[PDB]
Amino acid sequence: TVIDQILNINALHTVLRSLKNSADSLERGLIHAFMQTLLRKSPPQFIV
Amino acid sequence: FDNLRIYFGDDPSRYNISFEALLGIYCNKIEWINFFTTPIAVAANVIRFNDVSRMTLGKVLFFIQL
Amino acid sequence: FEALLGIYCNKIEWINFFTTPIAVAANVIRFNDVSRMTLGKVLFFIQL
Repeated sequence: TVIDQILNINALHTVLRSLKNSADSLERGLIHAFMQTLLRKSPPQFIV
Repeated sequence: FDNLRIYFGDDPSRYNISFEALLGIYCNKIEWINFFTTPIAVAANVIRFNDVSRMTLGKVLFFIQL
Repeated sequence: FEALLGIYCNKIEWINFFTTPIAVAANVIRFNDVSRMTLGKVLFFIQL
């Protein structure tokens, strides 16, 4: 029909797009948590 | 239905359109009054003529048998 | 009924972990039961 097709297609694209955005945020969370761990580990240069 | 597929275009990503809300007002065909259809036109005899301004009509006189 | 259209944008830039040079500090290995891991430890045997 009319409008229902396009609301269906946009709902499918909303689900797929939000999954892609969440996967990107998991990758950047890996970046940030690894950087967090390095900053917890590293003593400063004058001490070393 | 590619005539109807204006929406979401020709690109898999970065270009899809939707709508939040909608709105509708139409406009009507107004009512219908033709002269010879309406019943006032019985009282009138209507003569088509080309130039009432250009020739002058008076003394329309009627000859009556009694 | 005519619609009040809106348009989405789907370009979210894609960060692979191994593209960025944080992964030369990193060394990442999948292991599907790290949620069940209580304590991981390594053991070093130094002799002088």
